[PDB]
Amino acid sequence: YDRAITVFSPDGRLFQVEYAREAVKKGSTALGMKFANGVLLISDKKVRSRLIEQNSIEAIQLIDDYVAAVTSGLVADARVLVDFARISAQQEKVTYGSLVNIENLVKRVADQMQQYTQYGGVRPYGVSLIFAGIDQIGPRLFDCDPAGTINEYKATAIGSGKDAVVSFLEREYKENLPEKEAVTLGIKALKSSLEEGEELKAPEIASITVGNKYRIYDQEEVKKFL
Amino acid sequence: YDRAITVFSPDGRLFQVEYAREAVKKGSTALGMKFANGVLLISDKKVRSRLIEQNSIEAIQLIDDYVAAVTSGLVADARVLVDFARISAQQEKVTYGSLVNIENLVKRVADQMQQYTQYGGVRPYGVSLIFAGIDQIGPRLFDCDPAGTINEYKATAIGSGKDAVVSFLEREYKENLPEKEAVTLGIKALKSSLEEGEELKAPEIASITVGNKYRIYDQEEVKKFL
Amino acid sequence: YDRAITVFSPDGRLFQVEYAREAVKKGSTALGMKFANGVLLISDKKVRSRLIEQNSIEAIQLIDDYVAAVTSGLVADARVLVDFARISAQQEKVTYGSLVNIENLVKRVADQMQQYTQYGGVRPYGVSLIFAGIDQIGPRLFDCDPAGTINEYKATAIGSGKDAVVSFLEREYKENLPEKEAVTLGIKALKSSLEEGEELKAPEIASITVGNKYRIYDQEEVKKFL
Amino acid sequence: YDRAITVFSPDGRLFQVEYAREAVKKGSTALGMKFANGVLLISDKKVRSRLIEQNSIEAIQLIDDYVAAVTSGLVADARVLVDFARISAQQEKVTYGSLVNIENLVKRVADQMQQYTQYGGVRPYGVSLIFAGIDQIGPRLFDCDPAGTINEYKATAIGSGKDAVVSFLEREYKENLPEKEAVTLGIKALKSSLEEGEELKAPEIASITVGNKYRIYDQEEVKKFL
Amino acid sequence: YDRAITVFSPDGRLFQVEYAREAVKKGSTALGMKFANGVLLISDKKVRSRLIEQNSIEAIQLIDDYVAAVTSGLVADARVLVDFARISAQQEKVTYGSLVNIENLVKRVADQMQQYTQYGGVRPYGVSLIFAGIDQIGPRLFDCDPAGTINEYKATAIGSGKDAVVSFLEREYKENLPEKEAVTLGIKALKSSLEEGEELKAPEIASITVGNKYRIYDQEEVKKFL
Amino acid sequence: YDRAITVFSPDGRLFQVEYAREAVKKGSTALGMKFANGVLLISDKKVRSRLIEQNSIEAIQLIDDYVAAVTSGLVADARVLVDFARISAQQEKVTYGSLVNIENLVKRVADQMQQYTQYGGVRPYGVSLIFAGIDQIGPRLFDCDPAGTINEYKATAIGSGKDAVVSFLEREYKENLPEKEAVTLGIKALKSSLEEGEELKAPEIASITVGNKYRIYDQEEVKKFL
Amino acid sequence: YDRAITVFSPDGRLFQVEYAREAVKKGSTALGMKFANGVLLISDKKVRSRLIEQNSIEAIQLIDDYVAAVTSGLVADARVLVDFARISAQQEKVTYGSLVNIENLVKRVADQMQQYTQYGGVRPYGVSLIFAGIDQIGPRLFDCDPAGTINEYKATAIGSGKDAVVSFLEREYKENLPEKEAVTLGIKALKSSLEEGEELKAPEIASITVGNKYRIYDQEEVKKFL
Amino acid sequence: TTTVGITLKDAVIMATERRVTMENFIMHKNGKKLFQIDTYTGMTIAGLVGDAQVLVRYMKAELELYRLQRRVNMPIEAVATLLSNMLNQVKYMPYMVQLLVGGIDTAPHVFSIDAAGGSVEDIYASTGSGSPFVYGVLESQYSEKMTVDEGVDLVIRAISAAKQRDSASGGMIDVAVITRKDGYVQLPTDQIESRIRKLGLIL
Amino acid sequence: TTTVGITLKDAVIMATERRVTMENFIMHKNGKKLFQIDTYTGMTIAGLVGDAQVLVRYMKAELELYRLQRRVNMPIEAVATLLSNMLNQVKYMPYMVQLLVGGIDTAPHVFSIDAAGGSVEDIYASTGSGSPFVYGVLESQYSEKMTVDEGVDLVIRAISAAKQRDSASGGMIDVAVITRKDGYVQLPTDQIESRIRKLGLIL
Repeated sequence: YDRAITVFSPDGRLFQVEYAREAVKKGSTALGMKFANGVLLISDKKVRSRLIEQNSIEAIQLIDDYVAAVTSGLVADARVLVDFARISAQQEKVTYGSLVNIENLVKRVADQMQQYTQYGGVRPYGVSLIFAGIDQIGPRLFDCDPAGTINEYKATAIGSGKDAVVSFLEREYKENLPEKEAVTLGIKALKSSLEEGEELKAPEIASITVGNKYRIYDQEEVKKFL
Repeated sequence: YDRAITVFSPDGRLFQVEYAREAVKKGSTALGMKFANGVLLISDKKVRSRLIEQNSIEAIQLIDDYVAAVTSGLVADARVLVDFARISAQQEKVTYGSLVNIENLVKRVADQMQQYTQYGGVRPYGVSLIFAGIDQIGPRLFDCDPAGTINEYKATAIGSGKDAVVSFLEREYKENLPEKEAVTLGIKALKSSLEEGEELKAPEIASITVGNKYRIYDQEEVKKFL
Repeated sequence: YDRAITVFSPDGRLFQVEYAREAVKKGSTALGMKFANGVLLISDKKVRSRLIEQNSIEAIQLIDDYVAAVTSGLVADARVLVDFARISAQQEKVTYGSLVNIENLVKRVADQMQQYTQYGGVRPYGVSLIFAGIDQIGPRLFDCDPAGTINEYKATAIGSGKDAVVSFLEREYKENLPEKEAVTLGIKALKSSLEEGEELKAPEIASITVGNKYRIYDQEEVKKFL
Repeated sequence: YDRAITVFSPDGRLFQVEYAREAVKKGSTALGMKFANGVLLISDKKVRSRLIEQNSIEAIQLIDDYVAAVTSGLVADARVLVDFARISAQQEKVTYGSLVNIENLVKRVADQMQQYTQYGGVRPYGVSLIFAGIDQIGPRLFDCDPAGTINEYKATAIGSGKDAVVSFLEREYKENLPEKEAVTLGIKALKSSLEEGEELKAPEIASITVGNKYRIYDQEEVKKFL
Repeated sequence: YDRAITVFSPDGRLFQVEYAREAVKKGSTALGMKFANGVLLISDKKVRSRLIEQNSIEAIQLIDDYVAAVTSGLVADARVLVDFARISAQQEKVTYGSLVNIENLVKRVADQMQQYTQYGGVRPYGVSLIFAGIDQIGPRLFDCDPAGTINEYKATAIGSGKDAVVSFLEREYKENLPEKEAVTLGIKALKSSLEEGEELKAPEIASITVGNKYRIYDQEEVKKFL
Repeated sequence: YDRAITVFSPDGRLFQVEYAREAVKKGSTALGMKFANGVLLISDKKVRSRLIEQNSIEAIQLIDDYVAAVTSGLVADARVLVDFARISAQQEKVTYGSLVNIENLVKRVADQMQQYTQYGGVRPYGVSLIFAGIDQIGPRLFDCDPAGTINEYKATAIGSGKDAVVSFLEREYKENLPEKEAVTLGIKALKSSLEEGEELKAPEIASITVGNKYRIYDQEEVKKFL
Repeated sequence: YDRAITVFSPDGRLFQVEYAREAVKKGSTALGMKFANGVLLISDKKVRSRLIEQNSIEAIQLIDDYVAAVTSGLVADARVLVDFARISAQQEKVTYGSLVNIENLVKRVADQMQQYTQYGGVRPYGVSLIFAGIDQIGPRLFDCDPAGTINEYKATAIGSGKDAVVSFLEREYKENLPEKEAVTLGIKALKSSLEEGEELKAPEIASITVGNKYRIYDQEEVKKFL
Repeated sequence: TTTVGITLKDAVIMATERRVTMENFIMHKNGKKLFQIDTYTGMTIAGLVGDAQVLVRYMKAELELYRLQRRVNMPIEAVATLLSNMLNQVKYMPYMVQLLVGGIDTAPHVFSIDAAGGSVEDIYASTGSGSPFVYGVLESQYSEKMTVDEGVDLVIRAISAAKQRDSASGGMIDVAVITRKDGYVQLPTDQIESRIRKLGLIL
Repeated sequence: TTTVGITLKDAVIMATERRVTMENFIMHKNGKKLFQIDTYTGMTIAGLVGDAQVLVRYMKAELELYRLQRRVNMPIEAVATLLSNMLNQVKYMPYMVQLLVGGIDTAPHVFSIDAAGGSVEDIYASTGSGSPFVYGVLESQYSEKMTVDEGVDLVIRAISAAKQRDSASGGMIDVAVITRKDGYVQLPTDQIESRIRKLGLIL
């Protein structure tokens, strides 16, 4: 109908960018939340076969030593967009000397997604991401949308368990929270949704507290909170 | 019908630019009005969930210390267009030394929107904005349209409550008005429309008086006028 | 049918450029006429709401101190094309030292419109303009057409009241005429057409006499001729 | 059918270039003929309203002091193509010092028309022209076609009265002819066709005799031959 | 079907290049043949009206003093392609000092036609040509095809009387032949086909013998062989 | 439906990239596995006719002396993509001095495939590859997908016998394994699938152990394990 | 269906590249085979009319003094692709000093064909070629496919008699063979297929033995083996 | 360096010396300055070594592509015109080389092309540092009525005088006579030693 | 600096010294100027250090890409022609380097390429500041009938004379004999010390 390249609807809809949002609804679930002095990111990692090199596939990826990202949607678009975010953070390190705002970093990536929402001859990025980290302002937690829409959260989700996890977070989130109870609350969120295949697995989870660099857990530590 | 890229109608209509106007009718309401020696901008901000970082999402955004903007429509197109307006104001600061006309600034942004109204291979900007601020001429209040149409007002609206708010302003607006009664009239306008979900919330609202720089209210001050 | 980008008809028509002409038939009416030693331009200005900043919206716009223009059609295309005419007049001031022919100025703008009549990937300019002013040759009054067609008149119209006004001018125009009786004849023309909503309003009207610069009336002077 | 951009037919037709030829059949009639030591061009000029500035609209336009052109078809495409012919003649004056062949000049313009006959993304030039003037070879009279086809004549026509005028010329043309009887024969040709609205008007008509420059008649002289 | 830009068929056909070949079947007939020490080219020239400047329209056109060409098909594409062949021969004169092979010259022109057979966004050249002349190798006679196919002949045809003439040549051609009997055989070929409108006319015909330059006949000489 | 260039679905599918995955399902089967201190790649090679130069067609192709690749899908796209991988490995040798990560090499090739998944005017690469080799990290075994999706394995397959081989590997793979029993397990995998035409043939198979360069078997050695 | 520019199928097919393969099935047959110390290429040449300059049309064309090519399919695409192969061999002579691998030469030409298999806005090359010659490695015989697929043979065919000739070669080919019995076997292959019009003709045939340059037979020598 | 090219009745004889310097410092006692550029024409080298070898590679390339496409050898005026166009399309980043192409197409030719691309026929030509010595002996001893053997003896005497009187010239002379009947043939070094020992130019 | 490359019967021997300056001021007493450029050929370095290392990286790159694509080693005339084309495509922003590539494909070769891209074979070649000393001893002592051991002893005596008589040359000599049977092998430093102590060139 030319409802198949990014142009407007009979009533106010971009059908392709919608269709990208249902592409990111078909992905793997992941979430994140702020705690008392930092922010976490937990992805579900559902290592399906035993032949997959469990730990070496990573969906929580680092953009800097002071911004991380976990993604959901088409995984190839995800990898390309995360690499754009990495080189953009490096551009801001070369230009200004430091990454003073993480909001600038999510805004440049989201402008990149708005362009392929705007122009024809190309489809939108069918991928959604959440960014987390501390800057001069403090702990920040963002979200990104196939249109390039950004919103800032105290806690958010993405993926197949978007809505179920966001309902649990909408009920049971407490703003200032020690790190241990925070990752416990996050795992309970990931559980309640993903325990419909009656299994969770060991998830992957990273954290920062303001002042320190990045710490991604190992295989042994996450099973204590599991 | 190729009624899906910006070309003309069987009778004098640009169907895509229409479809962008019904896209900006689906947005969040916002309005603005001049008062005795300045101009205000009030956005509704309807912070839906409790996980949204209430004050850090801002729809009244500054283009300069002497021009501000509140937007409505697709929020990604909004952010990209507002950043274009910011760098255009900075171009005029580099070239001429000061921002002597705010009408020049709305006209350049509106030419930017007319281009993507004009050319194929790309959709229009599905976003509408109002610009407010003082220049050498004095207080000015503009509007912007998905075609790039600009009109100058003493008071205008945008968003889902376009028509209801514009009806209240059409009846009850007084031209020269002290700032307090002006923001009270603006909140009554925002109320009468948005009190159909039987709630308003604390809105966000900024003001200038001619001579001073920009002042965006805090959370506590707006509830006194609420 | 590919009757939706500018290509030829089964019999000799450009359907898109037609569709642009019915877009300029949907506009606001405006007209102009030569008098004994100059030329006038009167636009209807129908200030609909009371919130519109009546005098600050101007549809008679200056291209030079010695060429003016009033436009009709899509107002965004109008503003972009008028700005092109302004910078083209300034190019001729840089290159030749003065604007010796106003016909050169209307021809460059009309070539600009012919291009977007000619090429695909873009729609025509859905706008019509009349140019007026004196040059070395004397008083000239032109017209412009969505195809880029120019014609020179002693008096012409444009807009919703194209045909009614042109019928009145076809009957009652006198070639050499003092300025006062000229603006009276122009207002009678604007009346007879636009008095179908049983109102006219104060119109906007400018004039030149050969030798002097530009004079746009104020609000008080036009009501004496009204 | 994609029979609406310039590609080939089920049997050997360029449908768009046809459609341009029926666009030039809808134009105003014009003709030309050689006489004993030169060539003439007569356009019908049917000044419809009294508000048109009768003499200042000219369809016989000069390309040089030693080549002229009268056009028929879409008048905007006509003006753009005539300006191309003018600057091409000026290119040959800069490069070679003089315009030694007028056939080179019609061939460059016709190559320009063949390109937009050849490429997609753009329509043909819906315009036809005849070129006339003397060169080193002598008096020449050409024709041009929306495909870029050129043919050389002793006498030819163009416009709405193509066929009727060409029938009269096919019967009653004499090769070597004094200028007065030549313009009389041309007016009889223009009459027999255009006297179906039972009026002709004063036409516009120019002539050269080999050795002299260009002479376009005035209003008074043509009515003696009328 | 996208059988309207040059792409492949359900079985091995280029429909547009076919449609160009039926466009060159609709043209004017022309032929050529080698004789004992050279080669001739005879075009039919059917001067239809008496107003056409009989001798000045030429379809046998010179590419060099040592290569000539007669063309058939769309006459505008013909003129553009012949001018390409002329400037290519001049390029080889600049680069190598002489036109040592005429096969190189037909191959470059045929590569030019293959490109517009290959690419989209443009139609093929709907024109066919035969090239004739002597080089270092000797007398050569080529043919060209809307795909860019070249074949070398001792005698060939092109145009509306392709098949009838090629049948007569297939029966009655003798390889080594004096020039007079050669042009007589060529005229008999042109006759047998074109004498279906029960007329031939004076044709146009050129010849070279190896060692000499180019000789195009005059009006009087061809009627002796007619 | 424009479900024939890479844009999104009514529900979250890229139909063209799917269609490329069923294109790589139609290919020849190939697999690979890590062993105790290295990794192997075995392709089926089914030399169909006797006229094919059996050993000179190679589907296990070297990208470096320390990365190899076996491919499946469209063989032309395969060869072009493998050559891109070769010159990319050489770029990293020029820039950094050595190929320190093989994951970087698969990621650049996969970004190359994501681009033609992303843009219109071009189809995706209808090819899948597995990369194998040691780097500073150790033995790695990757896979590549027509979208550009990469996954890391201990053992994987590709081709017509994707699913049957992956089922056998899912049951019977042991992680640390001497090279001889590893190639025996790989041949049993290739057998169980490809023994549906009741034949296997001699396959082609290469191996590395960490520290050494590349060794592709000869014809005699593989038949001992067959 | 957009199954008329090169994009993927509902199941794993490139319909345009198929359609190019049935275009090369409609061509003239040609074949080649290795012998004891070299390789031959025999084309059928079926000189249809007597007016074709029998020996001067050549389908076995030289790419170097040490690589030759015979082609089948669309003959214009053939000539353009063979000229690309010639200038590519010359590039390798300028760059490396000699043509050390003929496989590099077929791979570059095949990459050229893969590009127009890959991109839209253009059709594939509807042509197939076989390359033959000796390099440092020895005698090589390749094939090329409208997708760009290459395969190496000891003997292969192309054209209308693809399958019949390949069946005869599949039965009766002997690997090491003296040149005389090799060209006899090749002619028997060409016979068995092409003797369905109950005629063969004199074919054209070339050979190399390793160490010597190129030898294309004359008309008299091939009839001894006929 | 010194090169020579002599046109006689039905043959054209070209020879160079073989010594490359590349420094002051004669570095290579056996270079290659005489190149077979097509089946019936050759080229000598008397300029900068790298630029000259790139010119030889390009001319071998274009003349072989020529013979392959058109199936006839390129004329000598055509190859020297092509070489002039190449040397004159880039003259403000020029090739510092003095070229001398010679061959036979229907008549024996030798042309001389400078670094700016000026080609001009002469019956005998020479390029190089030791050029005026071979022009002296060719001016004093050359005859257009010579045979091929008298011509190649004149060539060897010329290059021998240039080696005796010039520092940059030296090494073993390689001579190649190109005629229409036998094609481009280069004389073996034992035959050239035999001609030197016959003419009495060895010490 | 000084490099040397000697072709004998079925082997080609190349060696450099190891001293980098980079200033006047000899800065690095152990450099690397002899590089294995493919499995049967190597390259020496006697110019500007940075430009030379970039040339070595590009030639390792193109020859490994070559061996991977075509599965055969590149000939020595082919690698030196490629190197000449690279050095001559940019000569007005040139690489100030003197190269010397040597290896074996069907016969042992060593070529010498200057900064302008002029490649020319010789039976022995040398580049560097200490080049004329090793050309003196190679001119006085070289024989084409040598064995590999006599050749590497000649090479060590050459570079030793250049170290004794030249300031920019010095450091421990690294020598690598490339033959067809054993491939590119580089002699260990203890063996080179043993040859120096045997020949009596230590003090």
